[PDB]
Amino acid sequence: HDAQQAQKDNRLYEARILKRANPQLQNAVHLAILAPNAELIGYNNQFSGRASQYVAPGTVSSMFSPAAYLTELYREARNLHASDSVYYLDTRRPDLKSMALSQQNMDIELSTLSLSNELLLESIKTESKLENYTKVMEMLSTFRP
Amino acid sequence: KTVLEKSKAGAQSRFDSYGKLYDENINAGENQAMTLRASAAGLTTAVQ
Amino acid sequence: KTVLEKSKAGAQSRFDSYGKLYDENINAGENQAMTLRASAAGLTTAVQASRLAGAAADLVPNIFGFAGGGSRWGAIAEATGYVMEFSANVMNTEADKISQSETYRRRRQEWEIQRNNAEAELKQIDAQLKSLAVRREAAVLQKTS
Amino acid sequence: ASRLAGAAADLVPNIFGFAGGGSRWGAIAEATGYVMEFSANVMNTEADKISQSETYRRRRQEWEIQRNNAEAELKQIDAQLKSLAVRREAAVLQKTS
Amino acid sequence: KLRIIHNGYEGQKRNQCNLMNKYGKLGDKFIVYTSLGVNPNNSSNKLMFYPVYQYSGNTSGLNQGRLLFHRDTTYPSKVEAWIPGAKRSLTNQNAAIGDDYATDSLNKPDDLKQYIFMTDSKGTATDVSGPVEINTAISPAKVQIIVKAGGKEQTFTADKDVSIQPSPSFDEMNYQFNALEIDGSGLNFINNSASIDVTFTAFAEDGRKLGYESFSIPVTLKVSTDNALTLHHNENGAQYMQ
Amino acid sequence: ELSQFIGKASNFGQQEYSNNQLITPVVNSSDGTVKVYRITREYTTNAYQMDVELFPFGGENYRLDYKFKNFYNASYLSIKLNDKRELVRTEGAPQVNIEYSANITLNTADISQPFEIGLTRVLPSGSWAYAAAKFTVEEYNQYSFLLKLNKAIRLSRATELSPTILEGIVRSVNLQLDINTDVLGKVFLTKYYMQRYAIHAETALILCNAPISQRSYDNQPSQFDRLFNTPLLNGQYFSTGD
Amino acid sequence: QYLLIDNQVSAAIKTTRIAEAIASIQLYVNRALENVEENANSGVISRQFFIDWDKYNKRYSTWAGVSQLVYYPENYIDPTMRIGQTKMMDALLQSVSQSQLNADTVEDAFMSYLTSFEQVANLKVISAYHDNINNDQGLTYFIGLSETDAGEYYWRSVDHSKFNDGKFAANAWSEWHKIDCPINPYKSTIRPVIYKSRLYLLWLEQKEITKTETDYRYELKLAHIRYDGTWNTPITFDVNKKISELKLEKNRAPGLYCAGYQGEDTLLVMFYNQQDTLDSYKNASMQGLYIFADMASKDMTPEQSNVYRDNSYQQFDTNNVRRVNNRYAEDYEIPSSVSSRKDYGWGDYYLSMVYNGDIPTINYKAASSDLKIYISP
Amino acid sequence: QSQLNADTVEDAFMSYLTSFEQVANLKVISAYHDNINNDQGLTYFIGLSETDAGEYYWRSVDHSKFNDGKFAANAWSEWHKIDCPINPYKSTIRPVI
Amino acid sequence: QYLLIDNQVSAAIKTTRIAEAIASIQLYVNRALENVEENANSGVISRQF
Amino acid sequence: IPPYNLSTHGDERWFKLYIKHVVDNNSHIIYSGQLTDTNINITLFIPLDDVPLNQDYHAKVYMTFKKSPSDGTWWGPHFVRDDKGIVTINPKSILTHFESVNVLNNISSEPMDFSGANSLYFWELFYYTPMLVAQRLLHEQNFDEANRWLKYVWSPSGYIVHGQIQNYQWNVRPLLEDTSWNSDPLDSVDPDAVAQHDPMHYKVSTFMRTLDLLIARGDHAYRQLERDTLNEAKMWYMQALHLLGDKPYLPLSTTWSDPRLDRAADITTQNAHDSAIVALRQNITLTDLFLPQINEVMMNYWQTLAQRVYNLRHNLSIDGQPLYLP
Amino acid sequence: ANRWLKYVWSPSGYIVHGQIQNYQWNVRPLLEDTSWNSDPLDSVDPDA
Repeated sequence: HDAQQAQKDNRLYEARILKRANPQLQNAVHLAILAPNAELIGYNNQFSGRASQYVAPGTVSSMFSPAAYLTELYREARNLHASDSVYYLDTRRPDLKSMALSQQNMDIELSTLSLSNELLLESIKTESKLENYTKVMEMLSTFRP
Repeated sequence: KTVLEKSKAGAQSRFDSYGKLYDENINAGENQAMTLRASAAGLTTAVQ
Repeated sequence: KTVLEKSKAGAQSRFDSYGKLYDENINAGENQAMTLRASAAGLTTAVQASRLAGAAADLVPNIFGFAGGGSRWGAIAEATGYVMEFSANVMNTEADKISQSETYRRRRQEWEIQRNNAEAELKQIDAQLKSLAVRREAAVLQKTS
Repeated sequence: ASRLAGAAADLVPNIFGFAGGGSRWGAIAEATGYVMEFSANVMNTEADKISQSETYRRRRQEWEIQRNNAEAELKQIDAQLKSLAVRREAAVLQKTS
Repeated sequence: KLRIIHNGYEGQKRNQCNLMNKYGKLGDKFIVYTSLGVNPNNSSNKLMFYPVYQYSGNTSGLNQGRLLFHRDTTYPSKVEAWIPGAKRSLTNQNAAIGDDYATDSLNKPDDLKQYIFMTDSKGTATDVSGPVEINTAISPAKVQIIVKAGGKEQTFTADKDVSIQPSPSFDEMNYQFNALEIDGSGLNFINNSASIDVTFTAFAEDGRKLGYESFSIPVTLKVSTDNALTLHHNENGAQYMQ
Repeated sequence: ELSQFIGKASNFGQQEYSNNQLITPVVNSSDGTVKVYRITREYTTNAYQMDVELFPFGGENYRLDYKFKNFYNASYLSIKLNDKRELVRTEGAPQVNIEYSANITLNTADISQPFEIGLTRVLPSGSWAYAAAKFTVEEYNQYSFLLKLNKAIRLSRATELSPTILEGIVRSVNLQLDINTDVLGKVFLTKYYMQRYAIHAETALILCNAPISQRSYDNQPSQFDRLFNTPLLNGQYFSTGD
Repeated sequence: QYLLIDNQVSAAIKTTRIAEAIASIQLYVNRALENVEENANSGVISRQFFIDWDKYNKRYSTWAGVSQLVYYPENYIDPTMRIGQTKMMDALLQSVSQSQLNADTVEDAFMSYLTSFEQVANLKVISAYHDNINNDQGLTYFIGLSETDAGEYYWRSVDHSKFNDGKFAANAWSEWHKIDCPINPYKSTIRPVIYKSRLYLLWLEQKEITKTETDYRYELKLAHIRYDGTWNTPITFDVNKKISELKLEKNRAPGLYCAGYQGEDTLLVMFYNQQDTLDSYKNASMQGLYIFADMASKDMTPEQSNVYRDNSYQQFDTNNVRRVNNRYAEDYEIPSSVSSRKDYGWGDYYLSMVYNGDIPTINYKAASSDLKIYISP
Repeated sequence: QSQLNADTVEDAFMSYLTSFEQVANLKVISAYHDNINNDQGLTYFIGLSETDAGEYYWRSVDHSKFNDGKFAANAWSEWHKIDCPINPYKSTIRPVI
Repeated sequence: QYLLIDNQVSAAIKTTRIAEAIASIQLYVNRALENVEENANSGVISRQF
Repeated sequence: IPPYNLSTHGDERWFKLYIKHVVDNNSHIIYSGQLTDTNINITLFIPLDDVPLNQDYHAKVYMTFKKSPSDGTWWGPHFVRDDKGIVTINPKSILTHFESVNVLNNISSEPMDFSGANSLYFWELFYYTPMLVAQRLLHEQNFDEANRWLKYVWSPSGYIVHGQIQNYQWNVRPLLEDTSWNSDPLDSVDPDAVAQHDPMHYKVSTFMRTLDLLIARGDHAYRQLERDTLNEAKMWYMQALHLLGDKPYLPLSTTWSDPRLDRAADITTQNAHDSAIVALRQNITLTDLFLPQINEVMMNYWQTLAQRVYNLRHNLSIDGQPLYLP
Repeated sequence: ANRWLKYVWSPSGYIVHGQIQNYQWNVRPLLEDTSWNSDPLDSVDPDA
């Protein structure tokens, strides 16, 4: 329980610094919100200037972005099955560990089906030890069974 | 033809919504409200 | 074309107004009114406890000395009578609660019908604008002739 | 406040002499019971008030819609009058022809 | 009880006062700049620096002295205070968020009591002027209460009237006076009321006014010679207040 | 608009390519002068396989950064300049979405003219994966840079043509990146053709005898790729050559 | 299901790569949580992230909502109503809920609120009980009174574990609650107690009876909280003999000692002749009774009385000070038995396990400096 | 009502639970068997809520539903309220048929 | 937010000189009262008007 | 409390005050806190019992800190109450751990505590009560009263008492003083609990309500569509803009590297993150962390006002339609 | 609605005092599968 309290306290500490440091409140001015620099400086020294890097919703880099959501889901979900299991997340979808949290992955839409073919096609190329996807298609053309 | 088809869809929506309401008639809430009024009236003999 | 556009606007206004009402089903005021009726009904158990305590206390002798007693022999019966009268009022209170809630439900259903009627009008009108545009082209060709 | 005051008065012995007492032992319970019953009547009154106010609000909303429907009709009609004026001009040209 | 506060007026005055409180002592002397403009050709923004110069000595030895300043942006930058008269410059490499300072390489007040240009080359290009020398030291001999009481006037001074040596703190001082004997006779009672007006006021060692606070103590005079009000009920049914 | 004209830049001392334009203020140690570096990138082969970036340090030294978008089991990576000089060599296969870098030196002779950095992932089988980008590195006296920027901004503002179009016009007209009346003549024709034929400016440039562009921008393919590589034919990428 | 991506979907349907990865994982997680897929890691499943799967973590929009809530609660706070608002606030909200708002409507509603505020603000604390053995553990319950003749009683409580800096946190405190019970105690002879993990109030009332000469009869009333917040009727216990036995003065109330006792599942009630100081109660004869969960009532014998006294008199009210009674215990509070497991696990290969065993009896020895626990598991 | 939020439901539950407790804890006072023999027919019971002047309740069990040493759940009726002013001395009360 | 007469307003929008003067001053006053424009007189703003 | 000096106080800023020899002879905590760069003025109520447990002094108060966490003989104030009820400090006391110690002999009372037992009621009386009322008035369009009711909590133009402006904008004492009113808001998902913990949020909430009021007044006047109500609308929108002030500047490029999911998700980075937070709390790979986000509600207010002003400048309706026929 | 059904049954089981328990039915008699009638065919009643 103390370990859980430590996380709650850590979140309160971090959130207070990030909240008070917000330029929005400081631009309003009249709010008279103190963002003491001793705590902000310490924080930025440990997080490489991060407290000042506020971003607009919609960027992949936001802590509330779907990339942040994906990161949290992957971090916890990947541990649901043993690493040597048929149901291990990285066994089923190794491209997940590979994929980057890029802004372009977030904004550009593409056929869901093409992603599906990409996965199957790469998996087949790999298992069949073929050079490329056109060798996979050449192979499939005579694969009578 | 397209204009008439949209008209048809409009009428179909109305038809189905009123049909549904007509067929349901009384819902559960309505029955409970009426049940309560009845139970209260029924206390006359106990009161006497 | 202008006439149809004004018609479209009429339908659009109706659509949006009924849309808004449909979504804003229960207003805060409406919610409070329903809440109050439920709260009043909830006093039943407290009322019964007070009436019982009253009646029991009333069975206790009140007069002491060279004459005495004076207890109320009918105290339980009277309290029993009051509880039933209260219960009748409660049943009506709950019935109004339920009826009022359903009244709003049915109202919302009417709004949905009206919303859908407006939506249909927008679609019919858009279709009319397109047939008009075609008619216009024909007039242009007739000018060309 | 009145019910509590009543109950207090009623707990005091009323009969004196060679016999006495006569206080109401149930006085507190009765006062509490009456306050709660009154409260129920108040909650219902307040709820009716609220419902009535909201009813008027909703009424106004319907009126606004009907106002707007009439507005659309006025605009369509003015547009129709312009359409007709054009048609009339064409009829005049046909007469000229 | 008289209370003196040096936190400062909302604005650059607050910023300057915070620097004095964090980097100095009650007995210190400072150069306070009063006019902080925005340089029209060098500023990228509407922000500005809020400098104070602290001299070495005056109860706080320093090597020469320090140019204290407050900056609102948060990215690190080098802050340069350049002076066109003096042909001098003080700097702070990778200056801190908020309060930081440049070390004065030579304490030569003539070079400080003049226009200063401050910038970090990114923004906050500030025009700094109107320097005034401020002595924050205060003797209890200048902490006074002035009592006005109708035809009478009395004054009291913390030096003789305060029993507990006032704190040497800068942010706040509290002066607790012994009961002062105020001559109430002389009060001008009008409509059976008079008031003793007490103003709390003080000065700095350099003559700077520290401001004031005014209190008023009303006195109601009981008039024992006025007849009691009564209620009469006339036999003709007429009721009145006498 | 700021980004389209000057690249991305931040107060953290960080620069990033806008479209394919990187601009930095290189400060010359011991001189204090500034040489503005403008590096333009175009992909010549297989842009979809990898990101390639070049950052000056000055003195013909550059940071070459790269990231691979896909995986081939290379026994080694070899990066070459104009397919002759190996700039970077490392053993083992690079990993996907991992950023790698090396410090390289380019000759002034290469810097001064467009050059290609090719990256080949060589498999133990002897086969390989390959992609490449063309870079041109321009250097300006900071004053020349600011003057050219000023012209570009005012011209774009007057005409609403994108800086990428305007650059294409200038390169089409002259070997040096200057603005003159022939350039303005083409700016007119470019706009005129857009208005007269209801076409995109890139098309209008071709009608002004411009080359097809290999430069990507925003979230768009290069003109070259939109035209020749929207789908790939049987997975095969179309590129130029002999 | 295996690849967490379809292949039977129309080419006309588009997505983003981040979105696909998210959707994929959400399906993955659901299959593991539902045990569709064999041998998932129960350790990981038991983590809070997955506990809050169904609510908050399962969907992006609810996830973002809760995370943002912590950073920007102002986007979620609605002054109209809040969690934990007082009843006075409910009354105010309702009072200004109509459309006809102007200064008169509002000012009257405000003054109505303020009237209630004063009634609460001036409640007088009459008595209290601490639901623990030790002063720093558990929580203290208090009884207060509205200033009217035949007035109303209220109660509130404070959590001692929230005393964190020589001071209670605001969170430590509960709000005042009304007691809907006909309580008319004599000389404030009243105590809250916790018994059977429930709030009970006990009080003594005085009745004047003519014998003429009048004299007084004393009765003990008990009442308790119901699950819906209402109160039950009082139960009357005839303690007149106990009060009579105590040599009380004409203007006194017996001190009322009352506390729950885990041992013997009972409420211990004792009455006493109040002394100036606690030392005088060391050998006082207490007149008590036991109250049981079913309202049975038994006289307490002198032997029992003396024992409870010896272990509790240190907490008895005196003529100079009120005290808060703690839970009665001799020395240690030890469970009588244990049926609730704290933990468990499977044996090798999941073929067998130790499960649903128990500790049906716990006995103990407590001699000076000698604590022994006897377990019959 | 349609506005069922979490709080409403939990309060509705506690109302249910309060009534549950009142019935669950009823004391049995007396009983009568409506037959000649214990083996046939059914037994009626009278119980009491533990409140001041509390309510009396009744229920019964069917002996023909007793099988293999146990009464079937079906054997028992629910408690029913006795709606009258009952006030016996020392619980001297019996149901009779 | 200085001259208190806008410059981004379309030519299609018309007013009178008195009306503009009123609007200008009202904006001025708001800024002084709200302390947008610092070092406003401590008197004046404390007057009944 | 004297200002922190690592060389005299230790690496950590931790310190506590303790009270001893009152009621019992145990050392009890009376105040906990951190050592700041400036000194700290702490006011305590020091209780006294009926009979002193020590003749030389009736109460002991002392302070301990990281470098010197222990108590000792004659350390700290040793208070003495004379028979007139005047309290002083025994000269044998070692006061080197204090900046200053003084007895407030004229203080028999203290300011109402908004963090205490009755904080619930005081917070409703001064903050929630008027915010609720103001919200209701705005919904019903009584703009003038809604203003009055927000002013009771906050006034950007301040407050006038006896014809003089007082030096504050917040009229709610605990907001003005930043008084925390929680212990742990993360026990449940409750926006209010968070604000109770950090009062800053209530200040922001009040501000948002003020903006809502001004925009709504603006829209009302706007919708009337007369030359001068449009001018009035502009006026109201400008006030909302004065309150928001400058729209924030955001960077063209952040330190974000579009890191691989496996790295972003590596709990090692999260552990390192959490470790750094603890070190910060204690005064003792992270470039792949996700960045804090701008409150989008404010972005929506900035955007709303920009659109409203735009429509006025371009002679458009509230819906952006021309007010001028073609 | 989800919460209230889970009090009866959960396909993902339940975490009780921090540990996943070996059951899906949270209703003791369903988990036990204890009969609660003697003969439902004496009437027309799905509950029976």
